[PDB]
Amino acid sequence: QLLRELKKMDDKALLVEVQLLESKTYHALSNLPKARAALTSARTTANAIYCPPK
Amino acid sequence: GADREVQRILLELLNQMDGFDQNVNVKVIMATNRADTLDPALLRPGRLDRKIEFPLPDRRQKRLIFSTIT
Amino acid sequence: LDSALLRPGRIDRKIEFPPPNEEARLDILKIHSRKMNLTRGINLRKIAELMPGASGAEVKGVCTEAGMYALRERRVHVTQEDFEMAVAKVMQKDSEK
Amino acid sequence: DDPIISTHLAKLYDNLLEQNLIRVIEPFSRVQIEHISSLIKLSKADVERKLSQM
Amino acid sequence: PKNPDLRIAQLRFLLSLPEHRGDAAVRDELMAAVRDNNMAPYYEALCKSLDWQIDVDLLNKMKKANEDELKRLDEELEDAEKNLGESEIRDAMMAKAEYLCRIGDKEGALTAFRKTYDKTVALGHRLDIVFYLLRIGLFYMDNDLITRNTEKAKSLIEEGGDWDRRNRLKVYQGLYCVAIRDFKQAAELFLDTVSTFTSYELMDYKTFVTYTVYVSMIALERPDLREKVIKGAEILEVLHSLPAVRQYLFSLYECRYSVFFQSLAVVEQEMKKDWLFAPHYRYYVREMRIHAYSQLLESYRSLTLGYMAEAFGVGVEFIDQELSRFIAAGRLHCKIDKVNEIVETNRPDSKNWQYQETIKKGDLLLNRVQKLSRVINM
Amino acid sequence: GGRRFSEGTSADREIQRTLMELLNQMDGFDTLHRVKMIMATNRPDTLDPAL
Amino acid sequence: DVTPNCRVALRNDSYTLHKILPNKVDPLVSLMMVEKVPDSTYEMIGGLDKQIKEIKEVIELPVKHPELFEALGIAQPKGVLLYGPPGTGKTLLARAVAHHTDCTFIRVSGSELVQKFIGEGARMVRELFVMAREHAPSIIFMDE
Amino acid sequence: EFLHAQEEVKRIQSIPLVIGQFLEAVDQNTAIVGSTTGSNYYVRILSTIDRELLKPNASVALHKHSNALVDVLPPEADSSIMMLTSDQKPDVMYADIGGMDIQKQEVREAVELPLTHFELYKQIGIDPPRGVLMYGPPG
Amino acid sequence: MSEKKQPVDEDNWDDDNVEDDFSNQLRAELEKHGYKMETS
Ligand SMILES: Nc1ncnc2c1ncn2[C@@H]1O[C@H](COP(=O)(O)OP(=O)(O)OP(O)(O)=S)[C@@H](O)[C@H]1O
Repeated sequence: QLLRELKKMDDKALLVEVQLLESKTYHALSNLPKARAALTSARTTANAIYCPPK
Repeated sequence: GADREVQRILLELLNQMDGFDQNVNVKVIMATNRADTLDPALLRPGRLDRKIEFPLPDRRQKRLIFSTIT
Repeated sequence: LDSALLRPGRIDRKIEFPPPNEEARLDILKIHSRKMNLTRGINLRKIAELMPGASGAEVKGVCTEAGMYALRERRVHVTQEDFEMAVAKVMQKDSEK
Repeated sequence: DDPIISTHLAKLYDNLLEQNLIRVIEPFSRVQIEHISSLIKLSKADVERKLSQM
Repeated sequence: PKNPDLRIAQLRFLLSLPEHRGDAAVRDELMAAVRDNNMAPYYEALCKSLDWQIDVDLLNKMKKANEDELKRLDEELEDAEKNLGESEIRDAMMAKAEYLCRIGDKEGALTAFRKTYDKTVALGHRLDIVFYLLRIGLFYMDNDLITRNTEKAKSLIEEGGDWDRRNRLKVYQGLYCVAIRDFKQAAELFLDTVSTFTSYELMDYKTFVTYTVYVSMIALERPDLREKVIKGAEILEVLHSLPAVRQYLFSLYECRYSVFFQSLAVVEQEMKKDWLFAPHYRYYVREMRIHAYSQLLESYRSLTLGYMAEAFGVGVEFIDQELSRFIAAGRLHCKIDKVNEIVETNRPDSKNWQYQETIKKGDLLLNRVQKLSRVINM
Repeated sequence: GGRRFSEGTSADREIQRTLMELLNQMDGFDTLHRVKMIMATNRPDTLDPAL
Repeated sequence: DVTPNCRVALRNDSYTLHKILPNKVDPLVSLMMVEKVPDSTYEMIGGLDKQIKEIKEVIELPVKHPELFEALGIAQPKGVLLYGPPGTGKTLLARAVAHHTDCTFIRVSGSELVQKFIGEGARMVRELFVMAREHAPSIIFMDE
Repeated sequence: EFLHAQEEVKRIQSIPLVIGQFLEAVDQNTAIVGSTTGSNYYVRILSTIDRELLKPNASVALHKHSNALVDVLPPEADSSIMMLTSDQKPDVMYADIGGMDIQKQEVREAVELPLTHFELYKQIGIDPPRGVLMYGPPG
Repeated sequence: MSEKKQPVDEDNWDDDNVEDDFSNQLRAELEKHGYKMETS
């Protein structure tokens, strides 16, 4: 419901936040390959910003 | 005669630069301030492959260099 | 170039090189991937359809940086995550001059 | 506080067992299990099984 | 077009050697034979199968269609020497000559391969031709024509480091090593199981998994065995798919000394009716037997048949005769007693196995050089 | 000193190599000790930025 | 047997020729090694087949069949121009087709190393044709 | 007879040796060397030399008057001293450099990393580079 | 030549040694398992 709202615009640093928390919660709710893929989307998301300083 | 010697120095450098064995571990590091006055016969795949530049720093790098040196 | 070179009785053939398309980048990727240590179940068309019409030189860069990303993990095979991060790296380098 | 203590308890236990077994054996070869059962502070069933596994 | 070509030789093995198993094989052998326009490779099996009551027209119309398809290319050659490409004649009818050779016998192979081999300067086509040789020499089990260009291909491989031909020939030499009694090589060649493309010879990746477990349960004892097939994951998911594969693994690693011959009964009865194990399944069984008996007898020295009858199975006399033959076979040194009910072990077996293999290879090498040195000077 | 060139006259090559000898052996790997260097000229505009 | 540009053994006192020496220099090949283009072939240009057909019809067709052109009676062609974005196969196609049609690939762009290998560096650039008459099936290729 | 003849051959070196470099060889018992006197010679060789020890490019001992191949040298001929040998380290540590993470990491993977993990490149199929070039403004 | 005067007339072998062990007794030994699991 929200990634469609986010990738329609330009912003990228918030995709980091939502994909990161989804990589937390699928590990929490015991879905290991989906947590892997949701982490991988964040891995390739984080290599597109000049300043992700934290 | 001043340029012929530098010329054959470059020739010998290229010729022993090319065929080591493709297995002899000898890494060659070169560095100049000027990356414009280079005959591109060096800068070919096989001889000098990776290109690295050292640009001027920026705000975060200024902070880090300050924190280190000071 | 010169208009005096462009006399029609001077050059015989003039040959265009378009930037590569989806199938063209797919062929380029299936050539340059043939030297790595890949893994089954990899989708190359996703990788080709994440490129913004890259050059014929840059896909080789994607393969080499995929090799580097597999190397830093102390791994011996190359999976699609390394390719996607290599796509991110090359598309970050695309804004360098 | 660890998310998985199965790894840490069970597998570090699966190490620390033979980390004790190198202690209890290094003195002497012809060793009886019924007196080493007290030094290991454990029943001898999993001693026989785990040491056969060793 | 030799990709579906392996099921042919599969059924060639599967039909004739079991006597009662001779109906479904000849059914879908017909279903594969009267299409693809197959003519040559089945005259022996035609003398092994039935009369095929009308051989008169039903196959001669097929070979006439083959003649049309053949000399349309042999009258395309003059149309392709009009514009000499990369010898478009030979580049066209190389794979179509292997179509003709999928029809034909190995003479079309031995001339068309070496014909089109010296055409190209791009070695990928050479690699494809070498694949063609390896496959058809595997079809006629010509285990000597293929070992030439295994080496001649690894020369064409190892100008550096690649993906394609390295992993492909890993699969190819793995099948050749599992063809002969070579098991640690089969495990080392089947080590990969990661980038082994869903192929025509890998007609199921799952069958590739079954083979690489059916030789890795022999090859090494335990100093990578748990780490590959137990601590691994990419193999673990697909062995988690089939029950029977995971069955014997967790059996033998669990040491369930009675379900072993159940698992081995299923795997062995499939091993009977499976190709490239035909001189192999007999030594396989005693190999598994001694490999289980090793890890049994290693832990205990005060053991007997009174421990066998309840944790291993029944027929104490069968235990007796089996261990008697296997111990007196110079294998698994441990000494057994009569009615005092004692099976004692020899605690190191590393005195004469030290001395053993050197004399056992020097025997064959000296016997070689005897005759071969007396070959010269008449 | 000079500044730099597109290699106009062949004599300027040797001056540039001499200046790079200076630039190397004032920084190098074997660092100097106590060698204070006084440098004077009219117009430092014509000097090499590497110096 | 006294070829031009061949090493001979010379005795020292009388200066007499002693023996012809092998391992000739191959200056064109040395220049080629100095240049060191990527050596390519057909199978690594996948995705540009129409341009392949064009260069076939304009280069492979004069070499293998001059008399098709001389029967149809037009000028056999002599010039190819390649354009596109930089980095889309401008080199591998030329080098590869020149490799398959068996022509001595020559890339003289701008060095003076090259100007020493060709001639003595004296006056002009046309001496590449003097070295191209000796290896007559050859192709000359250039950058921007 | 033969062994004393072998050692009577061996009077050739003894203390006037001059150093050429091996260039080429015609065939068995005939080679080509170019001296450090600038010129280049067609010489004969001794039957003493084990022929494994030659034919890339080796500093080789020549006779003065006869100017012929005599002996092989061990690898030598200074690399401006040689390889700094004990203590000529610049004494600069890792954390002394501040904030150069991409560049330090890249120079690491280009130089320091293939120095050790050589066999990973042969398995992954990376073709690690031969030479690396740095540049930038002065300072 | 070599007329050899006539008044008179792995893959195969190591597992034939092993097959000489296998020959007379228990040829297709797979069922005798299931034969004797219920005997005793
Ligand atoms: N058809 C192709 N498919 C895939 N990669 C290619 C292809 N052609 C070239 N490359 C790669 O792209 C690089 C650059 O292509 P080139 O053929 O050298 O064109 P180019 O030299 O970039 O043209 P320039 O820069 O204007 S001289 C080559 O070094 C190859 O690695």
